[PDB]
Parts: sequence; C-alpha cells; structure tokens
Amino acid sequence: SSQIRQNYSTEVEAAVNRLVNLYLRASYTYLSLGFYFDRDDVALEGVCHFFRELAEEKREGAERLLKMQNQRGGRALFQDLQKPSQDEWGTTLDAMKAAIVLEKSLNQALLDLHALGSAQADPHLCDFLESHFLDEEVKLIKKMGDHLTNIQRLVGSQAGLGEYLFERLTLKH
Amino acid sequence: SSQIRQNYSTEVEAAVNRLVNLYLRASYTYLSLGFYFDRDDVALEGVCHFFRELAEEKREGAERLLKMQNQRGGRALFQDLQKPSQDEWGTTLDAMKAAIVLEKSLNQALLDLHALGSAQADPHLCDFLESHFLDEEVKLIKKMGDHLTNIQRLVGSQAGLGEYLFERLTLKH
Amino acid sequence: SSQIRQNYSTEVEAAVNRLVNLYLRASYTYLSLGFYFDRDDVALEGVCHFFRELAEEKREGAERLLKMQNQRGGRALFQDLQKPSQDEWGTTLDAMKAAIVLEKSLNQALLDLHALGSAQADPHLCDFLESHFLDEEVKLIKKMGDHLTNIQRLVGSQAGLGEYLFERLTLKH
Amino acid sequence: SSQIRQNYSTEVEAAVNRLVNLYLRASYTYLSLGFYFDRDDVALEGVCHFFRELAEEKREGAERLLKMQNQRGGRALFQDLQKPSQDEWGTTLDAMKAAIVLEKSLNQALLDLHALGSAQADPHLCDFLESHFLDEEVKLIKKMGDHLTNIQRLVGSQAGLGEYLFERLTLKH
Ligand SMILES: [Au+]
Ligand SMILES: [Au+]
Ligand SMILES: [Au+]
Ligand SMILES: [Au+]
Ligand SMILES: [Au+]
Ligand SMILES: [Au+]
Ligand SMILES: [Au+]
Ligand SMILES: [Au+]
Ligand SMILES: [Cl-]
Ligand SMILES: [Cl-]
Ligand SMILES: [Cl-]
Ligand SMILES: [Cl-]
Repeated sequence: SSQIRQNYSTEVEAAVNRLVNLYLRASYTYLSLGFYFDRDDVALEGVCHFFRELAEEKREGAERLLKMQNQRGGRALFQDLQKPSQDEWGTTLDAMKAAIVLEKSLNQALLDLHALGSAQADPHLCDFLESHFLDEEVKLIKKMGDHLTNIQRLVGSQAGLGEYLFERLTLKH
Repeated sequence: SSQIRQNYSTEVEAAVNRLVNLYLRASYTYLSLGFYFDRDDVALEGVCHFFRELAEEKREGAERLLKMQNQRGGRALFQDLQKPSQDEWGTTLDAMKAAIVLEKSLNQALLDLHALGSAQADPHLCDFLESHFLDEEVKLIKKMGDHLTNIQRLVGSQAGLGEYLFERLTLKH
Repeated sequence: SSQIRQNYSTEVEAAVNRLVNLYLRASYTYLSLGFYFDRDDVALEGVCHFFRELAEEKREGAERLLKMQNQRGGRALFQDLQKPSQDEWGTTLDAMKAAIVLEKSLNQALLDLHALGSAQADPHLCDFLESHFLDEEVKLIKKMGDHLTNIQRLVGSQAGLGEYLFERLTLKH
Repeated sequence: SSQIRQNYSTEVEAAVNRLVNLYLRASYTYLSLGFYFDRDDVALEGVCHFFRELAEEKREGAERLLKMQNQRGGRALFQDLQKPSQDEWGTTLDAMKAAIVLEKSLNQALLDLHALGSAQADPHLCDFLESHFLDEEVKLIKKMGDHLTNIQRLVGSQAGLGEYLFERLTLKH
C-alpha cells in the first residue's frame, strides 16, 4: 500500500469512490435536465442554466473527492455511470422536485460517510465533508425548497404563465 | 463573359439572384411586420424592433449575396419585389408563426442552392453559404421556435396579459 | 415532431446522440487518466493536467453536440457511460498511446458522421463538424504524436529520468 | 485555576504541551536538515529552503498551539528539546524519507489528540485541530510522497544527475 497512507480505512476508501459515482451520476442528471429545458418546445433558458451550473458543481464535488482520495493514499476506482432516470423532465415543478430528491440522496450519502468516518475515527474525512459538502448541500436544498414554493404558488394560479414569470423573475439568463 | 469568372455556373448565378429576391422580399415582410406592431392599436415596441432588426439582417443577406455575385463574375439582375403576404399580422403569436414559415422558406432556398453547388462542383459557393447563412438561419429558427413556445404558453392562460409580459420580459426596447 | 426541424434525419439525430456518449466516455477516461497521474506513487503533475484539460475539452464537445441537437429539433437521449478501459494507466508513454487511440476513435466517429451527413444531404451538420471538431481533432492528434515521439526518445535512454524531464520541460504545471 | 477555563481537561492541557514539544523538535530537525543541504560538499540550495520553510511552519504550529493553550486557560510548560536524530542526512532521498517519517509522527500525535478531545468532549479542541493542522498535514505528507516518487525515479537511473535535476526543476531557489 501507499507510502503516505495513515488512518485511512479501506471502508472509507471504497465509500469515497461510491460517492464519486453518485456525484458524477448527479452531474449527468443535471446535464440531461439542463438540455431538456433548452428544447425548442420547452425553452426556459433560466431553468436550463440553473441545472447546467448545477451539473458543473457536482462534477466539482467528484473532482474534489478524487483529489482527496489521492491525498490520503486511496486509489480511485471508476464505475459505469448509469444514465439519468428520465428522458423527459416535465414542468419546471416536476424538474425541481426531482432535483430536491436527487440532492437529498446525495446529502444522505454524505451523512452516511460522516457516520462511517466517526465509526473509523477518521477525523480528516469528517472535517473534509464538513468544510466542502455538508454546508453547501444544506444551502442548496433550501434554495430548491424556496424555488419549489414559488413555482407551486405561481403555477397553481396559471400554470404556463406561472412558469414564464418564475423563469423570468427568479432564475438568471 | 467576365475576366475573373471561374467554376461559376450560369445555374448558380441565376439561383443566387433568385436568392437575393427572396432575401429582399423577407426584409420587406419584416418591415411590414415591424411597423404593424408600432400601430397605436397594437403597440408592442418589443415586437416592433424584433422584426425591424430582422428586416436589417435579411437586407444584409441580400447585400452579401450581391457582393459575392460580383466577386465570382456573375451579374446581379433585380426583379420586382412582391409585397408582404398580409396587411395586418394578428397577434404576436400569429406574427411569430409567419416568421418561422418565412425563415423556413429562406432556409430551404439555401439548402436548394447548396445542393445545386454540389451538383455543379462549386466549392466556393458551398463554403460561402456554410460560413454566412446556414448556421445563422438554424440559430434564428431555433430562437423563433423558443419564442413561439413561450408566447403559446403565456397566451393560453391570459391572451393579452400574456402578450404584454412576453414583450416586456423576453423582447428588448 | 418539432416546429423547427428541417433537413434533419432521424439517422443523424441518432448518430449525434451516439457521438455525445463517445465524447462523455472520453471525458471520463481523461478524468481517470488525470487522477492516476496525481497518485503519490506516480506524481507527474504535468501529465495530470494535460489529461484533465482534455477531460474539460471532450465534455465541451459533448455539450456542443447537445446544443446543436436542440438547435436542429432533435431530442437528446442519454445512455449509460461505460467506465474507462483501465484502472491503472502505466507510464506516460502507455498513457499517451491510449489517448492517441482514444482520439483516433473519436476522429473516426466524426468522419463516420460527415459521411452520413453527405449521404443525407445535411449541409448544416457537415459545416458544424468542420467548424468545431474536425480541425481541432487533427491538431490534437498531431500534438499527441509529437509527445509520443519525445517520450519514446527520452525513455529509451533512461525511463524514469526521461519521464521526469518530459513532464518538467514539455508539459505545464 | 483560570477565570476563563471551561471544558478544558488537564489531560488535553498536558497533551497540548507535549504537542508543542514535538512541533519544536520537528522545527529543529528541519533546521538541521536545512543547513546540511547548504554544506559546500552537499550544495542543493533547493533542498535547503524546502526544509527551512518547513522549519518555519512547524515553529508556527507550536506558536499556534501556545496561543490556544492561553486562550483556553491552560498553562504552557516547556521541556528540553532533544536534538535531531542525525548529524548527517544522506541524499535528498534519505532526507525526504526522514521527513515523511517525521511528519507521519506529528500527524499521529495530532490524531491521538483528536481522540482525546472526543473522549473528553472538548469540541473547541477538535475544531482547532481540524481547522489548522489536520488538513495541512495531510497535504504536506502527500507532497512529500510526490517528491519521494520523483526523487526515486530520477536517482534510480543516475543518482547524482537525478539529484541535481530534481533540485533544479521541482524545488525553488
Ligand atoms: Au470523524
Ligand atoms: Au463527520
Ligand atoms: Au459544393
Ligand atoms: Au454545401
Ligand atoms: Au454534407
Ligand atoms: Au462533411
Ligand atoms: Au471533539
Ligand atoms: Au477531532
Ligand atoms: Cl467531526
Ligand atoms: Cl461543402
Ligand atoms: Cl461539406
Ligand atoms: Cl469534531
């Protein structure tokens, strides 16, 4: 094994790699969500970047996990990326729910890995997640919640008009 | 014939001139569309420039075709410009459909001329269309598609209110 | 089908999607190659970015293909991404060969798609590849060839010392 | 005892002081390593600063521990500093191994102190180590690993020439 490796469990090594996959899968889902909203028959530019900036961020989470894996003396193993769960994503509201659900899944994987870190007494891993992931994921889920409430409130009245306003007035383009 | 002319078919020369007419007719349609939306009883400033910047662009396509005709040793022949197909253009939605249809017609004329170029083995003509027209026309038709989807979605709910918002929030003024 | 779609074959639509997969797979291979060279027991910073800037570029090819798919009125379908072909990538020389091979495969897929475009008489697609992919891929394969020759020449003499010099003096960090 | 002291165990107080000694001993080792490489018969300027900037950093760790000790209401007790383990440090490779070993020892002392913090329920101490030491030590050990791999690879071929290149091309001066 590695010349540098110290207090780094094979369990955590393996779980970090699983987390890289989850983050890359999420990035790929957000690409699919992104380009869906760029379809001529959907055409909500604002929604399209929202999900495309999110694709960038999850790819950055996975790249951060990989950097760390190497820093600890673990060995990145890449697995197949399954495709996003859907080919069409519905309304902005349908999409934003799916994202929340996606993000809650990533968050739980994060919490599952803290718990493993604590069980393994790996304080660098705990710190790593606390500094770079836990806080950013809580903030993101909140913002998605906030979007969900606004979209729900708008599209309850007039669906399509509600969709347009939200994209125009909340989301950037 | 011309001192410069080389690999330039009479077929393509003639088809280039037909294309100039089509581009000038389109420019004239976009002028009519433009000033229609500046009527006091229509008054959608945003829609008015959208079509007026498009009148400029098609006049620029025809001027570009004419420059090229001369560059190849062809001889520009101008024909009568028939007037736009309508005197009143309806709603923003009616207007934007007509534009798509107009632009699809121009696009097909472009594709018809590539095919002629290939048949004639005129690689400068093919290149000319690829560099200055094909890509710009695809991008434009997409944007019109995108506008159509947004207008449809808005005016399905509340027609007039939908028209106002689109003009205010999507189109520039 | 789409309101914008014009001269866009289902064959090309499908082949564009296959090309997105190939570009995403390549991006994923270059991530694996990248982080391999960041291992403490490999530690060639220069090689690591070379492959990481390449991961970025192929993700940009796939994003460009997706933008276009939408511009034409096609519908992006995403498939599973198979994992990179190897878990360990050997020497810089082993790695750089694999990249050439990867890039030649992408290039052939590109050439296969031009040919399809020509068969379908889709001049926007041909242009699209010519402008954004064909030239960039030829330039890249050349540079990889150039690296291969330099690495071969260095490591023939002294392997490890040759590897260090190449990374230090040719590649950036 | 102190007017400020709160949730601060005598165990941790004592262990913090032991950690100050370890950091000062390390600083002193890096001074000895530093000036060894400045000998006229060794003369690797690059290696000399590498170890001298490290002497500064460990003195900064100990000063940071002392500031904290005071912040918590502990009382710094200083003990004798034993001299570095060697008078001559061999090659760059011999030196860089010794450093890794030194740094791994400091790292384990850090991990031993987190564990004590957790046992004592001292969350400020845990945080303190996580924020200022754990991450910096992991990053440093990685870089030493990376240097070790490069030095090994160079000096396997030609020892002295390998030493010169590494100092010239990796290390700063
Ligand atoms: Au922990
Ligand atoms: Au944790
Ligand atoms: Au041609
Ligand atoms: Au053509
Ligand atoms: Au073609
Ligand atoms: Au082609
Ligand atoms: Au604690
Ligand atoms: Au801790
Ligand atoms: Cl923790
Ligand atoms: Cl051509
Ligand atoms: Cl072509
Ligand atoms: Cl903690």
